[PDB]
Amino acid sequence: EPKVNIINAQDDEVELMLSDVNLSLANSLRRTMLAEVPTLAIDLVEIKMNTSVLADEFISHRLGLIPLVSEDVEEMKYSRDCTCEDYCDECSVVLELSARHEGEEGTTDVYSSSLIKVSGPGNLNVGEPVRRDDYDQGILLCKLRNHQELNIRCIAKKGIAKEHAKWSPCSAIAFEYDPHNKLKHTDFWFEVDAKKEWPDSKYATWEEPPKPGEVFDYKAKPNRFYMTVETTGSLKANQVFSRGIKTLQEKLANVLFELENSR
Amino acid sequence: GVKYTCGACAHNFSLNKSDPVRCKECGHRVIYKARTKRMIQFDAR
Amino acid sequence: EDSMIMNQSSIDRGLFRSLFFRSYMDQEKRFGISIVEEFEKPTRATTLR
Amino acid sequence: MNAPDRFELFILPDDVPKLKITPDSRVPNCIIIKFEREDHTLANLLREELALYPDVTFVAYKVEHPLFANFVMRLQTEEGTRPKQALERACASIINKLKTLDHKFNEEWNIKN
Amino acid sequence: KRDASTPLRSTENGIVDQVLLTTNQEGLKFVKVRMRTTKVPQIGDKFAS
Amino acid sequence: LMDDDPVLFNRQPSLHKMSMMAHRVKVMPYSTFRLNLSVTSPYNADFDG
Amino acid sequence: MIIPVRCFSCGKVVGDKWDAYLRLLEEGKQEGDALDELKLKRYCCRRMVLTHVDLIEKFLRYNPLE
Amino acid sequence: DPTLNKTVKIRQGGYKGKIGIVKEANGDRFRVELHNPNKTIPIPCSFLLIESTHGWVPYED
RNA sequence: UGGCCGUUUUCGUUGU
Ligand SMILES: [Mg+2]
Ligand SMILES: [Zn+2]
Ligand SMILES: [Zn+2]
Ligand SMILES: [Zn+2]
Repeated sequence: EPKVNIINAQDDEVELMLSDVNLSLANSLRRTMLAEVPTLAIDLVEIKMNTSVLADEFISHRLGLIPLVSEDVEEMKYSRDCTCEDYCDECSVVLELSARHEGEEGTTDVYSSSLIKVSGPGNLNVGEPVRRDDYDQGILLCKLRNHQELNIRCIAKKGIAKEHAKWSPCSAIAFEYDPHNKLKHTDFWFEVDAKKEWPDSKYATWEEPPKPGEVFDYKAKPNRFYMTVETTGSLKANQVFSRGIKTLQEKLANVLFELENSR
Repeated sequence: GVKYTCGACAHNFSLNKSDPVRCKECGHRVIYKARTKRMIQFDAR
Repeated sequence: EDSMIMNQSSIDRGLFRSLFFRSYMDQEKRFGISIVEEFEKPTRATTLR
Repeated sequence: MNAPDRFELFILPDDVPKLKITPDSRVPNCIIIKFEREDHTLANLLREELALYPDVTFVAYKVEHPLFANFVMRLQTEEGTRPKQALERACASIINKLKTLDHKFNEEWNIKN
Repeated sequence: KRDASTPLRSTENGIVDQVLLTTNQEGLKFVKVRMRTTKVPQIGDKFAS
Repeated sequence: LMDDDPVLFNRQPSLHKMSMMAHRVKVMPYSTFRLNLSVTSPYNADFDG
Repeated sequence: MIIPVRCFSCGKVVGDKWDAYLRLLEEGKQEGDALDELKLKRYCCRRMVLTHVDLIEKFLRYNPLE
Repeated sequence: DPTLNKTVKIRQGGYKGKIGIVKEANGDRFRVELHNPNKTIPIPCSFLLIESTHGWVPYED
């Protein structure tokens, strides 16, 4: 029964139309993929030494937000569950940065690109930092001046966007339905009239305005959701969608297993 | 055993709690200790 | 009653997180020409209280 | 200084089973479910469908306090079906609906590019 | 000998950042410890427009 | 302290005897007290700090 | 201080775009334009790059103790 | 007990691989204080990593 | 091998 109609696809942003599914389901999918998509991001920042004007905590934080290519994270076990003593390369991807400036003039600009992967459960395409392009320098982590050296020994792990907002693969989920308010679920504030004040949505042409003589439908329901996804780049939007669906599926499957096992 | 660093010339040295508190190399009277060696951690959160 | 709800993720993204510096103070004290106080790691046998 | 562990919002302690059922003796064929480590994301989805079923008399839940990660679901199917079966039936229904949606999206993305 | 330490305020935590060690006006040792930490907004803060 | 135990409670100034009451205990995280939004009037209190 | 990593509101990484914004401003393009060419539509992001203040250059202008 | 005031890590548990210091060692449940957070957590003696002359040594030091 | 000690008085600034 469920349908799908992608309107504009891309690496990051997906602008589709989902219809013929319970609004509860669309909302829960949005929520789960905003919150319950396992990913990879910096977890333990071990600073061998620092000489910058930025507090060590400040850098550890800035690293916490750096998006990590996590296309194979699904293979990586949870560091909580992995049986290895301390961390292992099958439950942890080690990245190290060691940048420096020399000379009495100018200012260096350490970027995300300078990050480097030391190990990782290869060849799983995990650990690499994301970039818009190849020459796109990217995220700015700091600025260095004469004699100032920065050295760090980062660590990442597999956590979920619940435990922090760095594990969020989703950036901004658009979401709406009934662009003409057929179901009337919203009452429109106004000073003179509803129609001559409120500008129309961008999906205005996608559903025909109600006819002037049209009367209310008390059995009507929400049917067509237009949800435009976007990502930081840590995972492809299609991967986001499929992984969210898979996670929700396995979660319900776990619940059903619990139900049956209880007896 | 207890290194230091000048605030004017930024050259490292040490003292044994008996030398007067002065920079050995430039004579400046403001110094700082240097970072320990045990390992520093952050959760990046 | 003038209370606010904050987007947890907005906090986690570096919203209104600030720094806090505290400076301690101390100095060696003199009770006379031959009596002073020395910064040092005190052993328990040599010191009391 | 007394904040809960952010890893505890989803991880479960060993001694507590993921789900806990409590029959509702004050009316017939009614049960109350004591969930663990769950919120609106799961509850709303389960409730919508279990309401859509024909042989369900009353179904509801509530989030006690957003500072705690568990909720309670009230379910009362007609005498025709025991509630456990209705809940697992809805579980299967959403499972298959999601599978269908995934397959359609996969095909659509393949063709689109 | 008697202890004359300068314990950290029991209600504070963080990391020592920058130790200073110079003479006072009168030529005794005269120290300063700038401990630091970052304050995460949480339940019970204050804000204003 | 365990849940449901009795403990006093107060605000300053304690103008009228409806500024002191005996409540019941509920253990919770975070480091603030919380009151049902109704009982603010007898304490003449608000959460602006 | 420094351009942040992720927009607090949404989460759309912006920090990497700061330099490009300065560059575009250089040739005199009006700010709204520059924010456009970066593809920043939701003003939840426009607020930052429009109204962030760079201090790290100021903080570095002091000679480090090293 | 000669096993106090030493740097210690966690090998298993919800804080796998966090540097911690032994603040209190009453018995059979070591109270260790971490660095990344501003808190101290109890933990069984066998779920920790103890620094030694070389490498990280489990509970045999 | 338990047992175990951290100023006052001013003034200020603020808070509800
Ligand atoms: Mg007030
Ligand atoms: Zn491992
Ligand atoms: Zn010098
Ligand atoms: Zn934004």
